[PDB]
Amino acid sequence: DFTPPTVKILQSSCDGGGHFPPTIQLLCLVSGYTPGTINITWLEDGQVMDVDLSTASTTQEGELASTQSELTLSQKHWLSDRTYTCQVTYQGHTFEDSTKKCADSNPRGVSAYLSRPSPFDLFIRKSPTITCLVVDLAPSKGTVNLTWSRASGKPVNHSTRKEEKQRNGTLTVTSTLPVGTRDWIEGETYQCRVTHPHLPRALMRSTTKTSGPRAAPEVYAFATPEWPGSRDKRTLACLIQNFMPEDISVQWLHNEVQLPDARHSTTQPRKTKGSGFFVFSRLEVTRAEWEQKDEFICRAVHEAASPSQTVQRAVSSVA
Amino acid sequence: DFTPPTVKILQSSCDGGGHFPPTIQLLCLVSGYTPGTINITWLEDGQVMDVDLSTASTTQEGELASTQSELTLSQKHWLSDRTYTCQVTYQGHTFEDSTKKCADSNPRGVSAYLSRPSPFDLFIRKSPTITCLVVDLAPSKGTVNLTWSRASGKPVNHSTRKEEKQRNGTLTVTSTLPVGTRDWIEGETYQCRVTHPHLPRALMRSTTKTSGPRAAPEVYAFATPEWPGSRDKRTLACLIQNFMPEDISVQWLHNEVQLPDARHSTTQPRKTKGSGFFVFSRLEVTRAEWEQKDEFICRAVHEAASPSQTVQRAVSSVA
Amino acid sequence: KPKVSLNPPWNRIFKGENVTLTCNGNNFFEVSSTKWFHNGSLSEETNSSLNIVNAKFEDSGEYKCQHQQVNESEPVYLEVFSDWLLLQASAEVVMEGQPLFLRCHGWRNWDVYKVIYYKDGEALKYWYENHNISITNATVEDSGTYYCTGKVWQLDYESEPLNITVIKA
Ligand SMILES: *[C@@H]1O[C@H](CO)[C@@H](O[C@@H]2O[C@H](CO)[C@@H](O[C@@H]3O[C@H](CO[C@H]4O[C@H](CO)[C@@H](O)[C@H](O)[C@@H]4O)[C@@H](O)[C@H](O[C@H]4O[C@H](CO)[C@@H](O)[C@H](O)[C@@H]4O)[C@@H]3O)[C@H](O)[C@H]2NC(C)=O)[C@H](O)[C@H]1NC(C)=O
Ligand SMILES: *[C@@H]1O[C@H](CO)[C@@H](O[C@@H]2O[C@H](CO)[C@@H](O[C@@H]3O[C@H](CO[C@H]4O[C@H](CO)[C@@H](O)[C@H](O)[C@@H]4O)[C@@H](O)[C@H](O[C@H]4O[C@H](CO)[C@@H](O)[C@H](O)[C@@H]4O)[C@@H]3O)[C@H](O)[C@H]2NC(C)=O)[C@H](O)[C@H]1NC(C)=O
Ligand SMILES: *[C@@H]1O[C@H](CO)[C@@H](O[C@@H]2O[C@H](CO)[C@@H](O[C@H]3O[C@H](CO)[C@@H](O)[C@H](O)[C@@H]3O)[C@H](O)[C@H]2NC(C)=O)[C@H](O)[C@H]1NC(C)=O
Ligand SMILES: *[C@@H]1O[C@H](CO)[C@@H](O)[C@H](O)[C@H]1NC(C)=O
Ligand SMILES: *[C@@H]1O[C@H](CO)[C@@H](O)[C@H](O)[C@H]1NC(C)=O
Ligand SMILES: *[C@@H]1O[C@H](CO)[C@@H](O)[C@H](O)[C@H]1NC(C)=O
Repeated sequence: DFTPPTVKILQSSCDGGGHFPPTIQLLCLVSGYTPGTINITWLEDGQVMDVDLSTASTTQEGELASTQSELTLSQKHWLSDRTYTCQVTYQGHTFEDSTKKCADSNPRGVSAYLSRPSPFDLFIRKSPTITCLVVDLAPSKGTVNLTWSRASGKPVNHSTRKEEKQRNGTLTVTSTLPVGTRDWIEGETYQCRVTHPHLPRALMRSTTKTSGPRAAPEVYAFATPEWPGSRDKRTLACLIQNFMPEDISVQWLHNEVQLPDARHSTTQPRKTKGSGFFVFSRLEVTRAEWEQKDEFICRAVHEAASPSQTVQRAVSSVA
Repeated sequence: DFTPPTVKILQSSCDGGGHFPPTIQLLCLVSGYTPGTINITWLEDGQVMDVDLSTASTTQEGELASTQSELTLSQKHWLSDRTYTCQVTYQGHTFEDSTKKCADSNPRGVSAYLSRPSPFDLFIRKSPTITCLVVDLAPSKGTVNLTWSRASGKPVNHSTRKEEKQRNGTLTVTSTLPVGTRDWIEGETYQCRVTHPHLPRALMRSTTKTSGPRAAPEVYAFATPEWPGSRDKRTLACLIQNFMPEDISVQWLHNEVQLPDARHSTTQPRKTKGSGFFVFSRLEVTRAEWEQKDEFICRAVHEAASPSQTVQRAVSSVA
Repeated sequence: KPKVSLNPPWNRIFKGENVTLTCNGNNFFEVSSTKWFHNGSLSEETNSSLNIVNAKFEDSGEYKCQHQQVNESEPVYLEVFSDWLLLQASAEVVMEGQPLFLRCHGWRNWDVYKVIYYKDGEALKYWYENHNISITNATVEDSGTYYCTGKVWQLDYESEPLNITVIKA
């Protein structure tokens, strides 16, 4: 049994004319707690910022500790309405508090987005799904009606539904519907219909396989050279290009394990000047990985790839 | 001798939805001063507030003292747009700071944006410019008053003021101001100020150099191998990474001359997993070009690059 | 004959909104009782004013009234929509110099921002918040298919277009 810590965030005041100072200080204060190891992490719309951009200080008075953390932001970022979270880790328990730019009024309306299945899910996992994501609804009274249908009138499978309250005060609702693999490949169209008593009309989204022409991806993988400093970091890259249609899944494989998606970054598909789209993927690797096995495979899953909807290429950093 | 204490005002946070809490805390800080008698008084629109409405406390660290005072306001008082003054009297002399309810940068739905200089314009051409663009104004009569200024009061040049009505019935005004290279590099802040007769108050935007740490870019350049059936085309890829801050320009050169920007596609800066940002650049080339000269230079212009804010890497397609 | 008046004047409403059809003429015959004709069927209202409360989709269609005369009162038409933005208009056919009020209206008194009216494709007028257009002398060239783009709860909504045509008196 220990006394609860509490968390509050104060911020710089804008001046007597209503103008922001050129930098904004956020001061996260963790009031009196039982002495122990404590970590403070700042998040910007949920993503961890580098610890170099903030300070932290701990004092002890008597038998009680007090902690403060300071984060510095540009005026531009503060005015861009991003949400910032002070994350406190104390004895294996997490506390938190949130803030965004203040406002006199914060109107918002509901919006909706509908994804296609990923090629990886369609052709590797062999379990394709579609997701209808509805965000920025106002948490009024009542559940939001969300119905799936097919243009053919054939029956839909049972869907799963998640509702999750967000840091910015909205309620995001996600519905995931399994789709038939042959159904999707043969050009079926799926519709997500969103209703609510407070809406003026129904919101409708639909999705279907792209009717454009097909072209297989070309793949090229590379490693950067060795140079000072970056001795134990030898960033790898992969270029996937000249494919049609635009939907593609890129993964990295190493030593008979497909590494988690979060390890690497991947750009959004953009049009080439001539014919097709391209993406880049970037993967930072460590010394222990290439000393385990230095063969790293960039793999693309794409509807136009042959003979099995996959294309892959290996690279070795040493050669 | 006179000892100037510093004054700063901090305030309570509104929450993650931008709503105000039931009360507002203001915290006036007098940090790091030679010890002596000190009084702190709060004014609301210039009248002294009752002593029981705020509490002051003092600590000492080494030689330097620190003093704080906390004032509690109702939400209603904060929202009435009254001015609150922290008045510190130290050794008989008065030091002041003030605050009032902020102003949220969009009074009548207008938007204004203010860019930074491009690094290419700044370090290669040595003619940096900044651009202020104000959109979604009404096309009524009475010219918009556009004024430029520096926070230091030093002089600014004339700009290229230009207005034009859009196909969608709105009016956009754009101005481009040339600025001194050294003025920018040493951290001047530039302010664009717009006044329209129908707007209730003047609208201002401010821009300044980054406050984060500095890191020069790493530059890597690769040539794709020949793909079967594409004898007369190749793609060149350039990776630029681990730079700080995010502002960067990428150019391609062939035969010592810079190629048109339309020839290549470059992504927007995105964060790596650790320190810095990365971009990829893609340039398709033809047989006539590499037979003319098979050397192509990927050059990055970035504020952190030494000795002339420019670092480049050549590549050869054949080798 | 009598004519049919609308309060509010707008023959295009949203679902759930009210409207009251009043209908009157020269008092050659004293005002005693009235007959109502929704779609063609006789309605169960005697009173000179019919209160169409909480509109449903079936409340659309031709409306008409009648008295103890021998001839009927023209077929005013009432369309009912459910949508985000309805560009309401006073009258669908006008004679030069009469007032014409247009109003880009949002569901349940909601406030539509960044409102722009289009007449035949071109941007007729833009204002920051919602406004009326008001033309007191509708020219013969005023005839057009109108529609308005607006911003409700930060999101963009276009109204369904409505063609209107002036005539020479
Ligand atoms: C309050 O906080 C919530 C949550 O933090 C915010 O909700 C975000 O809302 C935005 C849009 O309003 C969401 O962005 C959308 O995400 C979709 C999800 O796609 C993901 O999954 C697919 C694979 O299925 C990936 O390929 C993709 O990269 C995503 O990882 C996207 O599909 C959407 O794309 C659509 O818009 C773009 C343009 O932006 C188009 O180019 C696309 O073609 C497509 O039409 C879109 O990107 C975001 O995901 C929401 N957050 C979360 C956590 O889900 C609220 O916005 C925030 N409120 C305020 C006021 O800021
Ligand atoms: C009526 O019609 C007019 C024009 O006909 C519309 O005005 C447009 O408004 C949009 C939104 O305000 C403008 O889009 C803005 O373009 C800026 C251009 O920046 C240049 O430089 C950067 C950096 O070099 C380039 O990346 C960029 O491509 C441009 O070359 C952007 O800088 C702006 O960025 C803003 O949005 C992004 C998200 O996309 C944010 O991250 C930023 O922080 C910033 O907020 C913005 O994208 C557009 O340029 C205007 N048109 C013209 C011709 O200028 C009106 O909006 C329209 N009215 C209505 C009601 O629809
Ligand atoms: C009198 O005649 C009217 C026009 O002939 C007629 O209006 C029509 O009414 C139906 C339903 O009452 C509307 O259909 C609406 O509802 C369906 C189902 O949700 C939607 O799919 C439609 O898009 C629409 O929203 C018609 O739209 C409507 N027609 C018009 C032009 O408005 C009345 O129903 C008739 N009334 C009687 C009593 O006969
Ligand atoms: C419709 O009319 C009735 C009768 O006057 C009124 O009580 C009701 O509030 C009206 N509807 C709305 C939405 O105001
Ligand atoms: C349009 O005019 C009517 C009356 O002529 C008025 O009631 C309404 O408020 C006006 N529209 C707006 C947006 O003010
Ligand atoms: C109104 O104008 C449009 C535009 O040409 C036309 O197509 C439409 O048929 C017109 N409406 C009627 C009822 O004539």
